[PDB]
Amino acid sequence: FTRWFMSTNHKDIGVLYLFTGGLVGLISVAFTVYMRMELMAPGVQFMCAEHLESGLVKGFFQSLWPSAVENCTPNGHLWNVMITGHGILMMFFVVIPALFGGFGNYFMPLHIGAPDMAFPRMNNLSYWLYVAGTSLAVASLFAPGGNGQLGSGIGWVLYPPLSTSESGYSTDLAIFAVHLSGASSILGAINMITTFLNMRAPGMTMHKVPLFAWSIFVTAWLILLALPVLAGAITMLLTDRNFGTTFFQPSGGGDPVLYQHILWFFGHPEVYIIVLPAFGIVSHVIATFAKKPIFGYLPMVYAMVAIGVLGFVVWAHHMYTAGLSLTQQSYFMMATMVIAVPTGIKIFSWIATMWGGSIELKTPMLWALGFLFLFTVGGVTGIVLSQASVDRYYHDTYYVVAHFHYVMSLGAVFGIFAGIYFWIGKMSGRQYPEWAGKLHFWMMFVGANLTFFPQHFLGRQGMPRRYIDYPEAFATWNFVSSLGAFLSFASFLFFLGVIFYTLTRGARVTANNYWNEHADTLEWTLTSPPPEHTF
Amino acid sequence: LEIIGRPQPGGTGFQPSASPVATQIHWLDGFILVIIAAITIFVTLLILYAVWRFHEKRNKVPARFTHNSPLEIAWTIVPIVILVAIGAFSLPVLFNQQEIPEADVTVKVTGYQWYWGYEYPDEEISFESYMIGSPATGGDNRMSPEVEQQLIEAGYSRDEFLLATDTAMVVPVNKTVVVQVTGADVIHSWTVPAFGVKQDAVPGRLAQLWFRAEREGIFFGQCSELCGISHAYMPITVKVVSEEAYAAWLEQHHHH
Ligand code: HEA
Ligand code: HEA
Ligand SMILES: CCCCCCCCCCO[C@@H]1O[C@H](CO)[C@@H](O[C@H]2O[C@H](CO)[C@@H](O)[C@H](O)[C@H]2O)[C@H](O)[C@H]1O
Ligand SMILES: CCCCCCCCCCO[C@@H]1O[C@H](CO)[C@@H](O[C@H]2O[C@H](CO)[C@@H](O)[C@H](O)[C@H]2O)[C@H](O)[C@H]1O
Ligand SMILES: CCCCCCCCCCO[C@@H]1O[C@H](CO)[C@@H](O[C@H]2O[C@H](CO)[C@@H](O)[C@H](O)[C@H]2O)[C@H](O)[C@H]1O
Ligand SMILES: CCCCCCCCCCO[C@@H]1O[C@H](CO)[C@@H](O[C@H]2O[C@H](CO)[C@@H](O)[C@H](O)[C@H]2O)[C@H](O)[C@H]1O
Ligand SMILES: CCCCCCCCCCCCC
Ligand SMILES: CCCCCCCCCCCCC
Ligand SMILES: CCCCCCCCCCCCC
Ligand SMILES: CCCCCCCCCCCCC
Ligand SMILES: [Ca+2]
Ligand SMILES: [Cu+2]
Ligand SMILES: [Cu+2]
Ligand SMILES: [Cu+2]
Ligand SMILES: [Mg+2]
Ligand SMILES: [O-]
Repeated sequence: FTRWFMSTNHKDIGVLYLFTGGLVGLISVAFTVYMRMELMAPGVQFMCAEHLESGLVKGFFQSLWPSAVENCTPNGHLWNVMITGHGILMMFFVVIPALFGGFGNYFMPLHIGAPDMAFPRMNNLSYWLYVAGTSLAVASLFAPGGNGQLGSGIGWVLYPPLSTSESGYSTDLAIFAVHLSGASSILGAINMITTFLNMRAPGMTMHKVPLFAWSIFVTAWLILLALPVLAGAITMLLTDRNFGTTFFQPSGGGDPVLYQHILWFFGHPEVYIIVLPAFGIVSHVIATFAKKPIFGYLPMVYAMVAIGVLGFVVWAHHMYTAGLSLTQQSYFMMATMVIAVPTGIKIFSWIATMWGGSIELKTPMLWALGFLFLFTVGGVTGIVLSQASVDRYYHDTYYVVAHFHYVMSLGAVFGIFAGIYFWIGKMSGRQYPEWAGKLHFWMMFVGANLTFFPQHFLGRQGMPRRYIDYPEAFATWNFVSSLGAFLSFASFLFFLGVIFYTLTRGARVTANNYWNEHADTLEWTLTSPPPEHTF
Repeated sequence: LEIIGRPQPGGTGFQPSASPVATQIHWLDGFILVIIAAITIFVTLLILYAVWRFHEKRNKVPARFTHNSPLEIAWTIVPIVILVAIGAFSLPVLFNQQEIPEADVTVKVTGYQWYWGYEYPDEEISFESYMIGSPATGGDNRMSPEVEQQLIEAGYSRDEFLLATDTAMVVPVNKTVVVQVTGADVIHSWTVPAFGVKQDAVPGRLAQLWFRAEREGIFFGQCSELCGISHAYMPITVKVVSEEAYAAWLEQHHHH
């Protein structure tokens, strides 16, 4: 009933992370729908200052209906708040909780034959810190913030002096949210590493561990280095705002650019923390539905280790226009390019896995194959951006937006969906209906490409990031992008419907392994769902 | 003057180049685009072929291989070579961009919430530059009859709303302009797509960029670091004019 939340079992914690990540994801996606309503056409029609003089509730409902421009005073602060909320929720409160907190907690112990995490009580606390962080993030949207309004309009990376001069305490609430997220992540990482190292089953040697378990292990190490650095960066923002320090304020001999070095030291590793567990899921899924063992097991592990390590020495590719010396720029450009090599090894090995196989195009496999194509499109755009000389033009334009949505919303998220369809039978004892899984895939596939591919054009034409409104010439591709986002949203609501149907009246799962023998890890050896106590 | 540096309806390419640096960006990005279009077409065709060829109906018994040394070597070395190639063309372009030459004209630019301040230290000229339609010009950041009229009066049209400012940075063609950029309050970013330039305006730091405009005209940029409520409403207008018209503009500003 209500002891779902006081449970210390890795399977229950994993389910709670998945559901919660899903719900926050819905909230953050709803924000992007409203964003794309405003970007659908030039001129501001929705985010009108006039809506501020109503109730909180009435104002909300009025802001969902378009006004004529002559009746709509543009409210840039609300745009900035929405965007900041969207980003913070995704990067801290959705995708890592789903992959790492969710599938990680559920499946890693199963994959290594551990009965539970090393410290189950710590694991339960991990979850509550995530919920507390989320609540603070959400509350920040309703707290006194910038420009005498509610909410922080400062961007998900909180650059000073903008972030340190924003009025109200909304920004302080956001900083505390992020601290709580980091704490949740660190506790999780402690558990994953200890469990992985100590609690493997007899015979389960380091080079017998499934790739998903490896992806979680490597990810956990990245969290231990990256998240403490972030805790430092944002604490310094907090003291600049409230306790008289001057770390980032030039009047006291501070330097705003220093914040950027510290923040991006976390900020790059953050994206590899997002995508590594998705690499792990893709390996399991492609092996299963190709009916063929994963190609190059050892290079797959070492490629993940290499990506992880390299992800710590590239941060200033986020700072090419911020005053970096030509030497710094040249170094970070070359260091970044190297990442394409181990990543390329993983993409080719996934294709090599399919080669000579017996391919079954079930829903999980569709997500995996979409991932290969779409993550490649995003990764290759990331290589464009590593070239400082071209980044001169693209930096803080929609080309960057297109990059990161291809790798995240058409990459990591495709990994999340692959995992859901792959494992829902195993976790619930009910099977999803196949035709609906495929329909979800195609609607999302068409919609997300329509949303983001045109943003490459917008960036090339010079459309800046974080703008409520834009010159009339950007109209066409913004319109197409918005229609794509509306279709993607329809696909997500349909997905939630598919999940609801599955858990409520989906076909009863009868087999331990309802896939095939090439799903050869320990979870497929157990009942569906597994016993409360396994191993 | 011709309006050259601006987005065009339905555009999918870069803004027109009006500098040798912007020309270099177009070439380098063009070269890399061909490469990455090839990589992704390649990858995509391999996927679709493998799904067609090895579909469970057509290949009933799966192979079990997990190694292929020649191919594994090839698919490591080729990416390495592709990247070294890109590096070899990209680093010169980078060096050209970031090595600041000797200035014919020096402009110091300051970012403010939410407008730009310009100073010409050789000429003892300074002025501020606000979006036409901002509160400074009587507006509230949206189109209106009054805003359209002001755009007309300044030599623009309603199509340039959100790009055109009340005053412009004017410079002579075919001269080396060095711009020194800083921020007064928060970080802003100064940019002109047609020139292939962008540099953050950071409080407490003075950073430099250069361009040499190769044709006369009007070229727009927009502030490129989120800086608060009117981030979307503090753009950049550069007018590139003849050497004689530039001197005329200078004399117009001279106080006797
Ligand atoms: C999952 C999340 C994720 C991932 C995995 C990546 C992966 C990569 N990222 Fe991305 N990125 C983001 C999320 C992500 N990024 C976000 C959120 C931002 C914006 C932050 C902000 O400002 O808000 C950003 C911004 C960003 C920038 C800054 C742009 C700017 O602000 O101006 C840069 C610059 O170098 C960059 C580069 C790269 C590169 C080179 C990779 C590489 O890892 C890609 C490697 C993959 C491939 C290259 C494809 C597969 C390889 C092959 C098929 C082999 C053959 C290929 C070649 C020879 C090229 N990213
Ligand atoms: C995981 C990361 C993620 C994801 C999934 C998305 C999803 C989307 N984003 Fe996101 N976006 C960011 C991260 C992400 N975004 C970040 C970090 C920024 C920068 C913020 C800043 O500037 O400070 C940004 C900025 C940003 C902008 C630019 C704002 C600006 O510059 O002013 C836009 C514009 O259209 C946009 C649109 C969208 C849309 C339409 C979607 C979606 O509607 C696309 C469709 C996808 C779906 C419908 C499915 C989503 C599924 C999940 C999220 C999984 C949920 C979990 C479970 C099911 C377990 N985003
Ligand atoms: C948008 C988010 C998407 C998330 C999708 C993933 C959903 C997975 C949820 C599965 O939840 C499971 O539900 C079972 C019920 O179906 C539970 O068994 C429970 O119910 C059984 C009866 O059916 C009993 O025998 C068990 O003791 C009792 O634990 C089981 O423990 C629980 O983990
Ligand atoms: C807010 C978002 C809005 C999105 C709305 C999405 C609309 C969904 C279309 C409904 O039509 C369905 O099509 C299925 C596929 O054709 C049918 O399955 C039928 O056909 C399948 C054959 O592929 C079989 O597997 C099934 O058993 C059989 O029920 C199903 O009955 C039918 O209702
Ligand atoms: C915004 C909310 C969006 C809501 C979208 C929800 C989508 C979920 C639809 C599930 O569709 C079900 O699929 C089953 C599996 O295909 C069908 O079983 C049908 O097919 C089976 C398999 O052949 C038969 O055994 C059954 O008797 C026959 O009813 C069933 O009819 C159909 O309703
Ligand atoms: C860079 C782009 C990435 C593209 C990805 C596509 C990869 C496809 C190439 C794989 O080629 C196959 O590899 C097998 C393993 O090397 C060979 O089997 C050979 O070696 C096996 C290993 O024992 C034997 O079982 C076989 O009989 C013998 O034919 C087989 O001939 C060859 O066609
Ligand atoms: C001029 C009348 C056009 C009607 C616009 C309808 C907009 C509906 C948006 C509501 C959807 C909420 C996400
Ligand atoms: C099993 C036959 C159903 C038809 C499948 C359509 C082709 C799927 C292509 C997969 C590539 C996804 C990017
Ligand atoms: C010129 C006014 C255009 C506004 C049209 C409103 C369309 C909103 C559709 C929202 C779709 C939400 C799913
Ligand atoms: C392989 C993915 C790269 C996506 C970039 C698309 C840009 C295409 C625009 C071409 C216009 C050239 C003038
Ligand atoms: Ca609009
Ligand atoms: Cu990065
Ligand atoms: Cu600004
Ligand atoms: Cu700005
Ligand atoms: Mg920037
Ligand atoms: O990144």
